[PDB]
Amino acid sequence: GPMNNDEQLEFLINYLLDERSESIDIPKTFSEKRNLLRSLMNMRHPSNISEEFLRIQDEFLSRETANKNLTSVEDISLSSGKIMLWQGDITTLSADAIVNAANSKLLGCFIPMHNCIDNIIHSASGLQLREECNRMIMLQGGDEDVGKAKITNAYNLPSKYVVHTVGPSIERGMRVSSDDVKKLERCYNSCLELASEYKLNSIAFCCISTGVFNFPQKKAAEIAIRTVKDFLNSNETSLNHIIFDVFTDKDYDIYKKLLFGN
Ligand SMILES: Nc1ncnc2c1ncn2[C@@H]1O[C@H](COP(=O)(O)OP(=O)(O)OC[C@H]2O[C@H](NC(=O)C[C@H](N)C(=O)O)[C@H](O)[C@@H]2O)[C@@H](O)[C@H]1O
Ligand SMILES: [Zn+2]
Ligand SMILES: [Zn+2]
Ligand SMILES: [Zn+2]
Repeated sequence: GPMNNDEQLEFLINYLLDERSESIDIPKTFSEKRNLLRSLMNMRHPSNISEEFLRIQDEFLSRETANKNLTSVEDISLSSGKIMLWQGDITTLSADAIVNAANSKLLGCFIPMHNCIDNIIHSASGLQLREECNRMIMLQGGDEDVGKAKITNAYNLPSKYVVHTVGPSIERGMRVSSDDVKKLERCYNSCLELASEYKLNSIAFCCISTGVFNFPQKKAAEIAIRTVKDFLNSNETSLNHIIFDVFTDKDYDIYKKLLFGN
């Protein structure tokens, strides 16, 4: 009969355990049981899975998505021209496309429960995301360079597409080279160019390179804003709304000062 919420969750865990030959007792709460699935999903290198698993995975995750506090693009009220500014979780936002800050293998994040945007996006979207990116890397025959863009379905997310870009990474101790500036520009240009070719009306960016890859937050923002404006000045595009989705208070405050002059 109709497997309810707990019965679906408890199925999926057992599946991934039995494919790695073990079993640990199922924790008490819903919350701890939920993190075990995340953990098992994050850790699973790409390969075939049963259509039964996908179907049920999709029912479970779509439901979770539908029960969050979703935000529509037309409901963001802070805007300057086609640019909007918004603080919130990119997995709650109904844009045509969201941008993922990814790595050169484009497989997402293998640490259980890490809070990088790559893990967060793959954990809400589903295993199909890793599988689709893996088919694209295999056909390309080679890792993805910094500053390009690739597009995929968004699966159980509330958006339609995900755009994957790999930003530059700043070694601990070193200052930012003119070459690193140019590469982070190219991330923004590639993502705009791709969404333009797909004729999308809205895209949401995260603050690429500013977490694990350790780019200074203020300098990143000056670049992101100048690049987006030069692109909108210089091209025709179907884009009406380009959303800087910021996650930390400090990035909110940085972006707010530079866009809305105090
Ligand atoms: N929900 C959210 N919505 C909006 N913005 C958010 C959200 N959450 C965070 N964010 C924000 O997204 C921005 C992007 O930060 P970020 O660290 O995700 O990305 P970054 O571009 O600076 O770095 C990307 C790299 O690290 C990952 N890799 C790992 O984590 C692997 C590891 N080093 C290993 O040893 O195994 C990933 O595969 C790639 O390799 C930040 O401003 C957060 O506040
Ligand atoms: Zn509109
Ligand atoms: Zn991570
Ligand atoms: Zn193209």
